[PDB]
Parts: sequence; structure tokens; C-alpha cells
Amino acid sequence: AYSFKVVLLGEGCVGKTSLVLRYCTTLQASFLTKKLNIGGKRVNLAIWDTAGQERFHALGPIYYRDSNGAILVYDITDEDSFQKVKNWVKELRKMLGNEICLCIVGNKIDLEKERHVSIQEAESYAESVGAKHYHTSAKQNKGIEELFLDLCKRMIE
Amino acid sequence: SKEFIEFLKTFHKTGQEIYKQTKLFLEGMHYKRDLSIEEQSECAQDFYHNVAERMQTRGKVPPERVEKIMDQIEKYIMTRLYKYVFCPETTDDEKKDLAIQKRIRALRWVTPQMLCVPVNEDIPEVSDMVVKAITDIIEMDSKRVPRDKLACITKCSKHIFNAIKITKNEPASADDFLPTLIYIVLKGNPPRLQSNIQYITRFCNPSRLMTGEDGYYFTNLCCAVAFIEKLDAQSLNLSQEDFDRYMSGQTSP
Repeated sequence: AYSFKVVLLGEGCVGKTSLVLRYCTTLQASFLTKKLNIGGKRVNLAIWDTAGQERFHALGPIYYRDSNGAILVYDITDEDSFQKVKNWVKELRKMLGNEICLCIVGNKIDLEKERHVSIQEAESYAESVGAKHYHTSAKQNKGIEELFLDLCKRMIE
Repeated sequence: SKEFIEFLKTFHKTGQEIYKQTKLFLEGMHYKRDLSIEEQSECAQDFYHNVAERMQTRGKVPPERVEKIMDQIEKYIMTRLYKYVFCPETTDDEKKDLAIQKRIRALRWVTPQMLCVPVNEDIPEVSDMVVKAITDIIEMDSKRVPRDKLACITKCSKHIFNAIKITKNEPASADDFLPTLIYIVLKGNPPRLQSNIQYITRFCNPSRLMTGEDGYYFTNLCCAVAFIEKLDAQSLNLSQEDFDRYMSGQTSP
């Protein structure tokens, strides 16, 4: 019954593509789908990748329109990538419609030795904007399933 | 038109009701022809909304066949409405078409390298994909039904995806895809581009655009056009000196 649009945010270098490929010969990784069953309820998930480069900054809203959820990926070793998430959240929160369900995803937790964004800053930021924070490692296939499962739960609620 | 009737006859005391409601809507549109295109579009969209719901309620039809018949409805109504609601004289659709056409023409000098396009046109198979993608986006204007215009955008995107995958040997992300679609649009300068976009927005069955692949590719086309409209020296990593020289039409990059 439920059909959900989920936008994916981040530059290529934060490893967003590996993350969604993990979850979902592949021709393209820009539009991706999953059919899910949650509490005997059927869920159609569509993942809409959005161009993360600075030159495309004004285009976000066109992509974000009518989203049900958003997955904002940053690289835990790159504080600039986290700063980008905070600006994206501001945009997502100005979208006309219902509250988009936000995930703030700290990727490459396999490089925790080299992390620049503290767990406390990331989780406290997420709470402040009504988002949820997740740790993932596309490299080691951790946290990916939990993220998408939880988001759908949240989008149903 | 004959096919629509024969199609609906299949559905018994649900097909007659849809036909009546479709005829009512179309009669409503005739008496709205002198209203604004916004008002005409709201009418069609309400109609899509209401016919779909009145099928789930007082009809009991499986959601599989529901999409299939909404496609038939859209084709009947839009085939009949096209001459009246595509690029209407009461709108700035023509004005917008000319401005984007002139803008795309002005930017004929922009290279794929400037846009960081991940396609290598020296590979014959890539070159063939690019040729097809340009033809796909050009063909959009030749189709009357929003679903068929969307199919051109979607075909174009998949030919682009092939071009990128052959060049890079990795599946395109949005970061790979969008600059390539921008480049294809710049090369194609597709006829009546804004009129096609406005028509799809105004008259496409609103559902097909919401989550599924046609919606994604259409959204990307919208992003491409918006980028092209505001493109500046900084967009292409150029000095104002070089950008202005290229814009004069007097200098090759």
C-alpha cells in the first residue's frame, strides 16, 4: 500500500553510491528501488540519488519535492562533509508538504581511527533537527540494512 | 477513440461509469477552455485523483489493472485535449520555449570537459549511445500523450546511462548522470522544451511522477533546464574573461 520517495544526498566521495548498491552488471546507481514487507505491510521504496557537487547547489529543491524521506551521507573523517549535511537539512526543512523523515549517516566507520566528526556532535546535531543518526561502513557492509528498515518504519508512522 | 470504448466495455458496470465520468470531465474542460491553464490543469488533476479513488471505492478492481486503465484514460483525454492545452496562446509557454532555445544556442560552445561529463565519445559504442540519447530527447515533442513524452525522457536517460557505464565501467551516480543529461540537452536543443515540461507537469497523471523511474528522469530534465538557465563562468570552472569570450561566439574553447 505505501509508496515512499527517498532522496539520497552527498558527494560521490562520501561513499553514498557503495552504500545504496550494498542495499539494492548494474547499469546505473541513480534511481534504485526496493520492495519491502514491514509488519505484514507492503512497502515500495524508491531511492532518488541527487547530484552533490557545489555547481548543482540551487537544484536541490527540484529533486526534494514531495520526498517522504532523506538520507544525508557524510564521511566521518571529513568535517566539511558534515557541514554540508547541516545546510542540506535547512533546505529539506523548507520543502512545502509534510515533514520529510531525515537520516544523517556517518559513513566509513571502518576509519574510526581517523575520524574528525565526533559521535557526540553528530548525534546531538541529528536530535536537534528531529533527525536520526546512523553509523555505516559500506566497505564492511555494516549498518546499511538497519538504516533503510528504520527509515521505512519512520515513514509509515 | 473507438479503442477506448471497446477497452472500457470490458469493465462492465465500472467501464460505463468511467466513460461517463471521463465524458463529464471532458465536457467540463470545454466549458473551461477560456479559463487559465492553471484552472484547466487543476481540473484534469482532480479528475485523475477522483476517477482513481472512485475505482477503489465503488468498483473493487485490482491495483494491477487500475494503472493500466488510467493509462488508457490519460491517452483518450490527452489525445483530445492536446490541440487545446499544449502550448496555449494564453500562456508564456511559447515565450519560454524561445528563450530556452536561444539560451541553449548561445551555449553551443560548452564542451563535455567543461561539464566534467563522464563519457568518452572516441569509443564508437559510446558515440552511438550519445546519438540515440539526443534523438530520444528531440522526439519528446513529437508525442502527444504525457506518458509517451515521459518515455522519450526515460529512453534518453538509459542511453545516457549506457554511455557512462561503457566509458567508466561503474554505474552512474546522480553526480555522473546530471552533467551528462545537461550536455545532451545542450546538444539536442530539443523543440519546445518548456512547453513539453509545463504540459507534463500540468497534465500527466500525477502518480507516474511521484516515485517511479519516469518521475526521476523527468525531475532530472527539470534540473538540467534550471542549470542551463543560470549557468555562469563559475559553473564551468572558467574565468569571467574566458566565459565572456566564448559567449561572444567569436572564440573556440
